[PDB]
Amino acid sequence: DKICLGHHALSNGTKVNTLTERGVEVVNATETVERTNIPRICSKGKRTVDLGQCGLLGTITGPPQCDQFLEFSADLIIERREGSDVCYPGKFVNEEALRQILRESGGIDKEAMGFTYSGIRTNGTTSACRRSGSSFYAEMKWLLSNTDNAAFPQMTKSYKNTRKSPALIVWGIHHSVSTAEQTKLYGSGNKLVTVGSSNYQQSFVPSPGARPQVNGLSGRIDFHWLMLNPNDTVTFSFNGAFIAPDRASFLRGKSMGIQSGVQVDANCEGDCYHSGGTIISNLPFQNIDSRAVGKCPRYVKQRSLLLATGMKNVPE
Amino acid sequence: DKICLGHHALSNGTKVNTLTERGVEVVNATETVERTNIPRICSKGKRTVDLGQCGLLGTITGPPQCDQFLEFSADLIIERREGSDVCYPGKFVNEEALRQILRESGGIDKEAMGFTYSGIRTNGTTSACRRSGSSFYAEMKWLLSNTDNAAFPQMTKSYKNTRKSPALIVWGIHHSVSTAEQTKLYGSGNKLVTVGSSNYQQSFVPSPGARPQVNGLSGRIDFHWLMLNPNDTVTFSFNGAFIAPDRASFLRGKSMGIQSGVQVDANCEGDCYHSGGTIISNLPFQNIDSRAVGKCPRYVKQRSLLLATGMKNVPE
Amino acid sequence: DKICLGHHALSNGTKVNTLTERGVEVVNATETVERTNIPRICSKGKRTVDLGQCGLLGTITGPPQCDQFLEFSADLIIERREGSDVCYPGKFVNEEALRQILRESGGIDKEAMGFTYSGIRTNGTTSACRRSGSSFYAEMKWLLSNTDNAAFPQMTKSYKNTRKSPALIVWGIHHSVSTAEQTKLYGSGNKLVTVGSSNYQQSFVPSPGARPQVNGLSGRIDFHWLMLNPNDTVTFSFNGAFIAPDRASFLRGKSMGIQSGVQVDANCEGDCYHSGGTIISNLPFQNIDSRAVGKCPRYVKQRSLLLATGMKNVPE
Amino acid sequence: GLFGAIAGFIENGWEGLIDGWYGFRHQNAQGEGTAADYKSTQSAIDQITGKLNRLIEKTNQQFELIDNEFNEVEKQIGNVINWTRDSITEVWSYNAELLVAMENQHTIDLADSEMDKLYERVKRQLRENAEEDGTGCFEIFHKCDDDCMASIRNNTYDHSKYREEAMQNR
Amino acid sequence: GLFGAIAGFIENGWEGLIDGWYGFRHQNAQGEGTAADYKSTQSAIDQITGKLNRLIEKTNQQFELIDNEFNEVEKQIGNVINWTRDSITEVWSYNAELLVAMENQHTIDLADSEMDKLYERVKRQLRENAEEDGTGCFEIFHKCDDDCMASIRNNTYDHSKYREEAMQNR
Amino acid sequence: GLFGAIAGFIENGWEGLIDGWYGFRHQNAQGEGTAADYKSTQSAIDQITGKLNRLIEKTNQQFELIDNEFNEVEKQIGNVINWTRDSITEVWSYNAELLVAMENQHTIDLADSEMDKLYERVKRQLRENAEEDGTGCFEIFHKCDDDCMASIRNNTYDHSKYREEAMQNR
Ligand SMILES: CC(=O)N[C@@H]1[C@@H](O)[C@H](O[C@@H]2O[C@H](CO)[C@H](O)[C@H](O[C@]3(C(=O)O)C[C@H](O)[C@@H](NC(C)=O)[C@H]([C@H](O)[C@H](O)CO)O3)[C@H]2O)[C@@H](CO)O[C@H]1O
Ligand SMILES: CC(=O)N[C@@H]1[C@@H](O)[C@H](O[C@@H]2O[C@H](CO)[C@H](O)[C@H](O[C@]3(C(=O)O)C[C@H](O)[C@@H](NC(C)=O)[C@H]([C@H](O)[C@H](O)CO)O3)[C@H]2O)[C@@H](CO)O[C@H]1O
Ligand SMILES: CC(=O)N[C@@H]1[C@@H](O)[C@H](O[C@@H]2O[C@H](CO)[C@H](O)[C@H](O[C@]3(C(=O)O)C[C@H](O)[C@@H](NC(C)=O)[C@H]([C@H](O)[C@H](O)CO)O3)[C@H]2O)[C@@H](CO)O[C@H]1O
Ligand SMILES: *[C@@H]1O[C@H](CO)[C@@H](O[C@@H]2O[C@H](CO)[C@@H](O)[C@H](O)[C@H]2NC(C)=O)[C@H](O)[C@H]1NC(C)=O
Ligand SMILES: *[C@@H]1O[C@H](CO)[C@@H](O[C@@H]2O[C@H](CO)[C@@H](O)[C@H](O)[C@H]2NC(C)=O)[C@H](O)[C@H]1NC(C)=O
Ligand SMILES: *[C@@H]1O[C@H](CO)[C@@H](O[C@@H]2O[C@H](CO)[C@@H](O)[C@H](O)[C@H]2NC(C)=O)[C@H](O)[C@H]1NC(C)=O
Ligand SMILES: *[C@@H]1O[C@H](CO)[C@@H](O)[C@H](O)[C@H]1NC(C)=O
Ligand SMILES: *[C@@H]1O[C@H](CO)[C@@H](O)[C@H](O)[C@H]1NC(C)=O
Ligand SMILES: *[C@@H]1O[C@H](CO)[C@@H](O)[C@H](O)[C@H]1NC(C)=O
Ligand SMILES: *[C@@H]1O[C@H](CO)[C@@H](O)[C@H](O)[C@H]1NC(C)=O
Ligand SMILES: *[C@@H]1O[C@H](CO)[C@@H](O)[C@H](O)[C@H]1NC(C)=O
Ligand SMILES: *[C@@H]1O[C@H](CO)[C@@H](O)[C@H](O)[C@H]1NC(C)=O
Ligand SMILES: *[C@@H]1O[C@H](CO)[C@@H](O)[C@H](O)[C@H]1NC(C)=O
Ligand SMILES: *[C@@H]1O[C@H](CO)[C@@H](O)[C@H](O)[C@H]1NC(C)=O
Ligand SMILES: *[C@@H]1O[C@H](CO)[C@@H](O)[C@H](O)[C@H]1NC(C)=O
Ligand SMILES: *[C@@H]1O[C@H](CO)[C@@H](O)[C@H](O)[C@H]1NC(C)=O
Ligand SMILES: *[C@@H]1O[C@H](CO)[C@@H](O)[C@H](O)[C@H]1NC(C)=O
Ligand SMILES: *[C@@H]1O[C@H](CO)[C@@H](O)[C@H](O)[C@H]1NC(C)=O
Repeated sequence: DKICLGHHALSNGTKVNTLTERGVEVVNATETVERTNIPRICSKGKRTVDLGQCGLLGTITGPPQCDQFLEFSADLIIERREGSDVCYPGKFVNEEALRQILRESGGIDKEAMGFTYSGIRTNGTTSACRRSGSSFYAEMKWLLSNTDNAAFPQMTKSYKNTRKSPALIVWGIHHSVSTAEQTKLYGSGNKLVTVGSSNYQQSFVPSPGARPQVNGLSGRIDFHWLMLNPNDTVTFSFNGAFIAPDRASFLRGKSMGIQSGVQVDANCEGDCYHSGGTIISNLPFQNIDSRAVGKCPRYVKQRSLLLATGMKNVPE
Repeated sequence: DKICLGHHALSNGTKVNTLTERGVEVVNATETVERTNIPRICSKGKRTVDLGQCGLLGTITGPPQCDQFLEFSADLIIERREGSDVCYPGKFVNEEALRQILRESGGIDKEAMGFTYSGIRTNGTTSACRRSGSSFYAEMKWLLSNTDNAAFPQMTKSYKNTRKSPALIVWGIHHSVSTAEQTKLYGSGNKLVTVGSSNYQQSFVPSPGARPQVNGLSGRIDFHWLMLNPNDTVTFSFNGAFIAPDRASFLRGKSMGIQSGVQVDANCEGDCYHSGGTIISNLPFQNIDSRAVGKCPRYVKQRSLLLATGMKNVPE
Repeated sequence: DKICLGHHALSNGTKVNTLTERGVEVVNATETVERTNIPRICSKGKRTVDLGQCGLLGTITGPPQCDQFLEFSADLIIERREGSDVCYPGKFVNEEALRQILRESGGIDKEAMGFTYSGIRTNGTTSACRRSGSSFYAEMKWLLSNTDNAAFPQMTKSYKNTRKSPALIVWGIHHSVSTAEQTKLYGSGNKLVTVGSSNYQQSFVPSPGARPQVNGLSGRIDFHWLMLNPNDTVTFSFNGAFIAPDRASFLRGKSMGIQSGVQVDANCEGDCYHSGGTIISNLPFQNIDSRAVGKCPRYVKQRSLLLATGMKNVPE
Repeated sequence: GLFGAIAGFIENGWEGLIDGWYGFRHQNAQGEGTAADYKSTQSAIDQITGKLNRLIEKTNQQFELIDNEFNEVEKQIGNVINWTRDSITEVWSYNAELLVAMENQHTIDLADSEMDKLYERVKRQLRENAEEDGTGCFEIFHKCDDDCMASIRNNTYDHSKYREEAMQNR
Repeated sequence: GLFGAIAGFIENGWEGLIDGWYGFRHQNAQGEGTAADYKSTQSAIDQITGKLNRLIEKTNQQFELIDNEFNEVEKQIGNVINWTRDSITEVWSYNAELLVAMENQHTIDLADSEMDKLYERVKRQLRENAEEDGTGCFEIFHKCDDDCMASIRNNTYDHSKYREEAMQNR
Repeated sequence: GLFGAIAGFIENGWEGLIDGWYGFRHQNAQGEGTAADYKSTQSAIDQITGKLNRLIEKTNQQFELIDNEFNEVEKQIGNVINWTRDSITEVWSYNAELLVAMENQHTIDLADSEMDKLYERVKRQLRENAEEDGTGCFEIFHKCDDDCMASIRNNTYDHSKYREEAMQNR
């Protein structure tokens, strides 16, 4: 007598939201917000450099913890909490700009400045910088006066960038513990260091005085930098208190830089990283970490957003 | 013979826009963009501090207008146009960063530095800073030489933050009217002040010279600051021209900071504020002020966007 | 016997994307992403100033290449790659902020400072700044000592802004080639320049030393600036090494500023510009240049997004 | 709308119908009468109020000041901030315009749809006892008094009861 | 589309129909003929052109330069700017993709819908004088000449005129 | 949904139907039987999986760090960055919520639509040999055995074969 039409159903369905309604039950649904973290840096197939105790900015100056990173090469650069940029207490002027440059550099290649010195000492070391006895930043030279209290002769040194890419140049200003200890090292009088590239003009007068003991030492070194263009020249006029660059750094290509406290893992591949590991997902959204970097799903505040993949569930 | 089906209608409807059409008339519609402002700061149920003549940065240093705000506590902090951060002419280095810190501090709690002085004067005042006769910033000490033209002995003072949260430290550099008046106050020679915390290195040499008369005075005071971490120490090496912190500030918790020229009102509650008062609305959008702060509807350029809540109106 | 209903179709249709499907063919479709560039700056009906060899910041100081731009007026300002802000080697402190101000100024109007000098020279020139023989920045005055090695008397000069709008003030600090050549020009001793407006406090000590030869010259001039409010006064206390403003600049109204390397064209009108020319389109999106300025379609990464304007194409 | 009922084969609405959104206007030996269909009205109202509750919502995201109306911030950082805020304004202004247009299109199609669902329900009730006029009316071929009309409105109408007489009047 | 007419129970379109979007192709004693329905065509065209005007619009929001192509800005502020611009690009690229897909789905359903509305209009005109084939055709049971076909197309067709003869030919 | 079939004139679904999304449940002299319609099921599945592929997609836009978790950046620039990121979060959180709601509404209407298309296909096959119950069932007026039911499901059913006998049983 009759033929009936109908559709499939479950007794119990999956709740979703629509334009009109909260929590309507459908036959099937799928998650659109990723919550699964891999607690590891997934670096399969990527030239990876884990800096460990070496600070990223330390790769340009060369404290002992960074001796194996002076000319590194990488697609992925991992900074660690224990990493330190310095041996002898100090810090970088404009530090985070330089980090951002180095994170995406693809690593660094180093080259001799060609500076030659006459009338001054050039081998100043310290107990903070340890390589079987006292040492100093590998890429730098602590310039001094020939003898104690002696005059530091006003000096001019120049470096032309003869290569096709920008040269990262770094120099340091030493701030000694006393007004006396500045005079001991570089002689009396107020000392002046100046720097000039086509698109750069700045000057540096020191400031002796007592800072608290870091690494057992109350002295500080300021570090500065500029990017010297192809064919441009940079001149260092200095009367003392100067940490001279021995080498110049050039950037190799491209890379991605991350900060993390989890282990490296060459068994999983991923392009979305945060400090707690890797987000591996094809979902368009993620609720794991808003500061995730690389190629990531978009961060959203919602924990979950289910997308209906079936009809409305209408049980008997 | 017959039964008819139909729907309700008005002679005149409400115009709305669709994907296909501008100004289609529907039976009913509702507004989605808020335009109603309450011309008052609606602070019902909120610990509120209206700074009036006190500038927010003045709560850390303590000019007379800020004497009742030295240890305030708040969920909501209201800056006023008439507010001034200073008594003796001067300004803060990195002022807006510090304001942003103080706006969300939840107020401040003050504690003694413990600095003790020998060989110098410590009670320097002025006519600009008035508390029944001459005075000075309550939280600061104007350090001087014992007598006119006398040498200011190179000095070292240290403060460790022994507490669980960052300590806001503030000090000032005085720039006197003449090269003479600098020598009168702190003796001859070029004076140097230095500062050093784990993540901080900076130096300060003064600059005497004539500035225009503000508050009847041509002198200026620079104010500086850093956030000293738990267990870290900060050292002040100074040879003169120094305004010394007597107390250290600690942040209480959380707050919201606003700028406004309208009255406070404890009869209405609201979480969305701008300088002309409060936006109270559950609508998702607002066209009142793009710089509204707190928890606000999204600012949009459109004055009005009506959302249909009825069928298309089809009159007879 | 029968009457049939149907719809139109082509044998071959236009592929589009939907929520459900990639590349469904429809009867007709239209492009929503603009790709057509006009390789010209379309300036029909707009007061336009093409700076050519004149740098934008040079309009305030007045090197020879900017002599015809000292009081310009414009809706549209075009910077060129060959443009230079300087004649005598130097650069501006906070340069890009000042550019952004000048780009939307609507041009500038100049007015005499009223500075009068006694006890010093005031006509210092150079070979870099050429106007039939040696010259100097038109709006500036190179202040000197009356004779070689002579003392530069500590000096105070003041300017009140008596007008209804902010006054852009500019001054320069000269950094001579030697420590000797500083003493030759302005006498011995360390020189200090200070500046003070209601919302401004800064100081300037020079730094002699050898910089590389630019324009055949190893000397530099630093340029500085502040915006002086209506009725506020600015005071210049200086002991030497000073390039004094002769005139003050005021902003005329409104403008739009662009950078470009293509020709101006008064035959086409447009409001969306980039360095390769003009985007003329009513489409909501563009894939030409993400840094396009003016009133532009939104930049998107997609090359093309076709919008269906016909039914689904179903051929026989 | 998409379902061709409202402003479609029903030529216009009834301004007399204040009782609900949709309804019946019968005609017979006992005269004309009008009444609202609760079920259809309620299905449209509920769907529409559910839209409203979705959009009337509390953004619990707090934002703070990053610039200053009394003491202008440094010009460079000030222009980055303004550019960013203007960019965000552009995004929300777009979102709000599209949201409301998209929602309004759907509301109109949805109301049109409920009218169609009601119309088709009645067609099925009056299986072979009625024929379709075309203006949104059903010409009933058997005698249907006020009592009989209420049976249709309340879903109790029995087609097999009046079949033969309506069938013959074809 | 959602209404099952275009690429549904109508098997395909007519490449011969250059006169409008929709139309009639009759068959009778006097032979075959084809003609466009203006009303349906116009309702689809107007709705679609109204979409276009909505999207072809003038963003009167001006944006200025915040960085420099000739003199690179300070690297830190430069990276904040680039990050912000890239974030905004991501938002608009998404918006444009969704807008066009959402609009295209609706356009296709809307054209499908108008075809259905026209189909159902004709069913109602030919109340009991015709039956439904299933391929988008109406088999007419009385004799309907070219004159009679034009009456259907122009909405003047009288069902009660030809009823009994078509009714008997059942 | 908008088409009034699922959770409409079909009162509920069949938990017994594990073979496909839609189907037929016949009743006759030889007894009850149930079978899935492939075509309708496949049209819904394909449309839905095409939605999925659209949303499961690779954002090939790389973003870098602009702040520092180990060495806090300068507070002012830090607050601009946080404000900007929070603003962007607000935008995507909104986009994701609207996207999923809009998509879910459409999925439900689309499944409802396919059910309706199938229902109407069968109505047209059984031209005058059946009448419309109202609950989603067709009362067939001629004798239709299991063989005959398969003819309807497989689209081979000939209405003119059984016409007169069903016509007379009216
Ligand atoms: C810790 C304590 O009880 N008292 C400190 C005392 O240690 C400190 O003297 C410094 O002590 C450190 C190690 O604790 C070094 O021995 C310093 O000597 C060196 C150094 O190793 O850094 C020797 C080095 O050859 C010198 N090199 C050069 C190029 O000059 C350096 C250098 O002069 C300084 O680092 C410059 O600041 O010093 C030694 O200075 C004293 C210092 O005031 O303070 C006690 O409280
Ligand atoms: C206004 C006028 O006609 N002529 C000014 C003249 O006033 C000005 O001298 C200053 O005048 C102000 C009030 O107008 C004060 O009297 C200043 O004296 C004090 C002060 O109150 O600030 C006294 C105070 O005890 C001093 N304290 C210390 C710790 O030194 C201070 C202090 O020296 C200065 O503030 C440092 O800059 O001064 C008084 O200086 C003169 C000054 O050149 O200029 C006329 O044009
Ligand atoms: C290039 C070379 O072979 N040797 C340089 C030598 O040229 C250079 O001297 C400078 O040379 C330039 C042109 O090459 C000018 O002649 C400089 O003279 C002037 C100037 O024109 O700038 C003259 C001018 O009247 C002076 N004006 C004032 C107000 O003082 C200026 C001014 O003193 C300086 O610009 C300040 O820095 O100089 C001339 O100095 C020498 C300089 O050390 O170096 C050789 O290597
Ligand atoms: C950023 O935008 C603000 C407005 O949102 C600008 O400040 C306004 O400036 C105009 C004209 O200069 C004044 O009429 C208003 O009083 C100002 N409004 C506010 C709220 O401050 C500000 O100038 C812009 N920033 C920069 C650097 O140009
Ligand atoms: C921000 O992005 C711009 C591009 O939008 C970068 O500038 C480009 O840099 C590449 C390679 O270094 C050059 O090939 C182009 O000539 C540049 N284009 C433009 C328009 O300037 C810029 O380097 C980025 N900023 C930072 C700080 O990295
Ligand atoms: C910007 O936001 C970050 C978080 O995204 C803030 O850093 C956090 O600060 C809280 C409380 O101070 C700590 O519990 C977390 O450890 C921090 N998280 C990270 C990832 O750093 C940061 O303080 C904000 N910036 C400013 C200037 O306030
Ligand atoms: C239905 O109810 C039971 C309750 O235990 C639950 O386990 C099951 O997962 C539910 N079904 C679905 C599809 O969510
Ligand atoms: C339901 O959807 C999920 C996605 O989470 C999918 O893995 C699965 O294939 C679907 N289930 C069935 C029974 O089709
Ligand atoms: C450093 O170099 C100088 C040579 O100028 C030498 O006299 C001095 O002894 C050296 N010091 C050490 C530790 O080698
Ligand atoms: C730098 O100069 C060399 C010639 O010495 C030339 O080959 C090269 O192209 C120049 N580079 C630039 C950027 O001008
Ligand atoms: C219709 O017209 C009158 C004109 O005065 C107006 O007052 C009334 O508000 C209108 N109705 C609606 C619903 O807008
Ligand atoms: C029409 O909508 C408004 C929202 O503005 C609402 O307040 C009111 O209840 C509605 N009017 C009627 C008559 O239902
Ligand atoms: C300030 O303190 C010193 C003590 O060192 C004292 O000699 C001087 O008189 C004091 N001045 C005032 C106004 O109390
Ligand atoms: C600071 O040192 C004290 C011990 O003196 C310790 O209790 C506390 O945990 C330390 N805080 C940090 C942050 O290391
Ligand atoms: C269909 O095919 C031909 C192949 O040459 C092509 O030229 C034509 O443009 C196509 N039609 C459409 C509407 O794209
Ligand atoms: C098809 O759309 C295009 C838009 O690109 C338009 O110019 C044209 O008028 C349309 N073509 C026809 C034949 O209607
Ligand atoms: C510059 O001015 C002074 C007047 O003080 C004069 O002695 C000197 O000769 C002038 N130089 C030139 C080139 O005119
Ligand atoms: C500046 O002062 C003059 C009176 O000298 C006055 O007319 C003007 O309004 C003042 N401007 C401001 C901004 O106070």
